[PDB]
Order: sequence, then structure tokens, then C-alpha cells
Amino acid sequence: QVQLVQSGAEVKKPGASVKVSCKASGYTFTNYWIVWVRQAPGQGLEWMGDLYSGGGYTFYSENFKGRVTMTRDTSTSTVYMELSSLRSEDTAVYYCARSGYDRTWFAHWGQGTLVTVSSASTKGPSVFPLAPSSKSTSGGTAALGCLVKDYFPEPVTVSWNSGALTSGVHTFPAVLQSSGLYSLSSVVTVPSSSLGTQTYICNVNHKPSNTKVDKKVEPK
Amino acid sequence: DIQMTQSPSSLSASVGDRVTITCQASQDIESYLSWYQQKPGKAPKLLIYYATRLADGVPSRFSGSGSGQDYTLTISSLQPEDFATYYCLQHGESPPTFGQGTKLEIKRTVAAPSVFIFPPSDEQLKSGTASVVCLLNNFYPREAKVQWKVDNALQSGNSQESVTEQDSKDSTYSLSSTLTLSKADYEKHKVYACEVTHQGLSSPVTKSFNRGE
Amino acid sequence: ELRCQCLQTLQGIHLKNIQSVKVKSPGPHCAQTEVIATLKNGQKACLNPASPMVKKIIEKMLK
Repeated sequence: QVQLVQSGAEVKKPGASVKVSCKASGYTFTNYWIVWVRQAPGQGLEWMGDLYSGGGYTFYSENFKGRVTMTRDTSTSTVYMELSSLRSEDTAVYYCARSGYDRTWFAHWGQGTLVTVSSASTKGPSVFPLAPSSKSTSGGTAALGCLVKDYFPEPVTVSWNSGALTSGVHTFPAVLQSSGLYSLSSVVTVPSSSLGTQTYICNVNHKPSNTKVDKKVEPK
Repeated sequence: DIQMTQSPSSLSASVGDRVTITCQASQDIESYLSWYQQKPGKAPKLLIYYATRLADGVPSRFSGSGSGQDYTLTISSLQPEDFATYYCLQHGESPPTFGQGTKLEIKRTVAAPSVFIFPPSDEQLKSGTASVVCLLNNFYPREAKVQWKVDNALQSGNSQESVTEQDSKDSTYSLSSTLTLSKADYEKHKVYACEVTHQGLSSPVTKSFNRGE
Repeated sequence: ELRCQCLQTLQGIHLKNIQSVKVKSPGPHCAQTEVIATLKNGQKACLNPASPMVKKIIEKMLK
């Protein structure tokens, strides 16, 4: 029941700072280390530093020393990583992880936080249904989905029926449009027999623009 | 710092095959070496620690060996759910450093795509744009050709596509192609079609619709 | 070093061969208790702290 829950995706301008949280539960917080690892394009995984949750030790990578600060709060079982003097090249997914028996291995990981650094304007998506019809039904299977268009930056997350529908879902990687905005689709295949009785809602979240949309996808 | 060289950078294997991934450290790391699996869009997950110890819950098909500078991760009988990127991590000396990763792809039998098409929603049409989506579901191998035809004229420069990562259960791919036109251009034509060619299909499959029907 | 010293524990260590035993409680260095015996020849042997034999050896030493 060990869980590390990180704060949501963020967008920042160059020169700003970002502070990502990592809230721990399901173990004695003060007995372990929390480490920060970032995953940036072409650089696989990179250790940023770590700190012992019970106090006394904080270590930073020489690649970030001078602009990274890691702090801990025993009352909330939370660790924070603040990265200052942001540059567009700091765009990456930032993970926290808890140590195992020692800080040499990372037993449990947070879900990651995508931080995008850009001067471009944040834009919320438009969500359109991909309705099941005679042109998306064959062999007893129906396909339906949502088109999540014109947003910036990444990520958009999509769930179906508030996470109750996961089988047969494909949420595609986003494409970059000529406008600099992204678009993605999320589809699901279901029985064509029950389009009249089942309800399919796509739940779209774009944390950088504070957009949360639930779109019921009805047969056409 | 200690350099970690992981080999190979990518590999393709079939379900049931044994997979071997190696990690070499630039100096003796005294078995403070761990292995992680990362699925696309997901966080890394621990597999092995202290070179040979299996993490709680990890299947016995995963094993690790090595000492000094050389370590090996073995998957004894590859399963579809093992599609992922694998990384080694040393912490025999600070700072801890990771290998560059090994991308493990699954080879499987040919699977034809199921093809579906979606006209634009009336909601999007009200905004002045028309996106038409063509979906190719659960196919293998990844090579597939999608062609858009508007009143039988082959289109170019007005579509984008994206493919999923390999499926964790059946090792297939899916592909979504979107044709985007202004509402004015969309209203000038009648027949919208996406033509799919794939190894699994005996002939190209066309899904088409007439605008306003 | 800020790491666990005992990657595995050894069996067949006898009281007569032991010069000293170090018991290290959990903390930032290692989240598990570690027991390291220094033998009369200078060898170091990692011992399982949970083991009833290890507990008996240490209690015998205290007398």
C-alpha cells in the first residue's frame, strides 16, 4: 500500500521556478530517502539529488547544484523539489521515488510530473465526440472516441467513464499541428449491441489551462 | 562520475524467447546495481536490486547476475507484458547513474487492422473546422499505409497520424489519422474516404462516407 | 558509507571464532538492522539479526 503522489503537470516561462510535491503514504515516512529523477528527451533517466525524510542529509547532483532545492515536511509526509532559473531545455517528466533498504535503489516511484518550460501561450483543448455510426461498426464491434484538439502544452489525460472503462481504450500520442498546438484522440471498441443501453463519457483533463471536460459520446 | 553502458540499445524478440540485457560500469560498483522496467507514459518500476535480488511481486522469469563492472538482466520466457524499456542504475559511488536504456519490442504473427471512420461532429463544424478521423485498430506489424481521398482525389498535406506503443496484452499497434479541412472546404466535397493497406489485409480496405448523410 | 553493508548473511558462524559483534540499528545508512561479526582472524561476517542463533551468540557474549 506504498503510494507516492505527485502534484499535477505545470507550464512555466523561462526564468520562473517550479516546485513539485511528492506526498507519501503507506509506510513510516521518516525512515526512508526520497530521490528525484528527471526524464528529458534523449537523456533517458537522470538523478537530480535526494534527501533523507527523517532529516540530516540532502544531496544534489553537480548538474543542478545552485538551482535545485529539496525540502521535507514530516507533518504532511511530503517532499518538494524546487527547480529555479528554468530554461526551455528543463522540459521533462520529474519523478520522485522512495529508497529501498538504502539510497542505492529506488523501491517505489511517484507517477511523474510533466513540467513544460515555454514562452508560448497556454491554450485549453476543444473536445469533440467521435460518434459510433454505421461507418465505425463491423463484426459486432463498435468504435467511438473523443478528439481533443488545439491545446498547449502537453499533457492531456483522458479516462473513460471516470476510470471504470479501461478495456479496449487507445489514447494516442499527441501530434504537433502546424499552429504549434497539439491534438490527440482517445478511442475505445465496445459491443455494437449495447450502444443503446451503455453510456460512454470521455473525461478530459488539461491541468495547465485548468480545463476539465466530460463529453458524452452518443451514437450518430 | 561512473559511466553505465547498456547493451543492446534495442532488441526484438518473440513471446517465450529468453532475453539478455547487459550493463557495464566504468569501475567496480560492488553489486550496488538495480534494474527497472518502464512502460510508455508510466513511471519506472523496480525489478532487481543488489544485482540479483528480485523485488516483491516481480515474476520469477526476471533474474539478475554479475559483479565488479559487469551485470546482466535475463527474462527467461518473454511475455507480452514485458514490452518496455529497461534501465540499470548504479549507486556504488555517488552520484548514482543510469544506463541509457534497452527498448524491448515484441515480434508476433500478422494481425489485420479493423478500420473505422468518423465524420466531423456538428459541434466542430459550428467552429469553422472539419476533422475526419480514420482509425486502424489492433494490427501487426506496424507498417500500414493510410491514404485520404476526397471525391476520389488523393490528398496530401492535410493529414496527421499517430501510432500507439505496442499493446501490453496482444503486442499489436493502433493508428489514428486525422484529415483536417476548413468548414468551407469540407462543404465543397461529398465523398470522404480513408484507404488502408496492410500485410494482414487481402486487399486495401476503404471506409468512406458522403457528407451530410 | 550511506548504504547497507550486508547484501547477504552467512551461516555456520560460531561463538568461539568471534572477536566482536556490531549491531547497527536502522537509519539513513540502511533501513534494516545489520549485524556484523569480526572473527578472531580479522574476517567480517554478516549475520541475520532475526536468527535465534545470532540472538543466543550475542546474549552469551554479554555474560
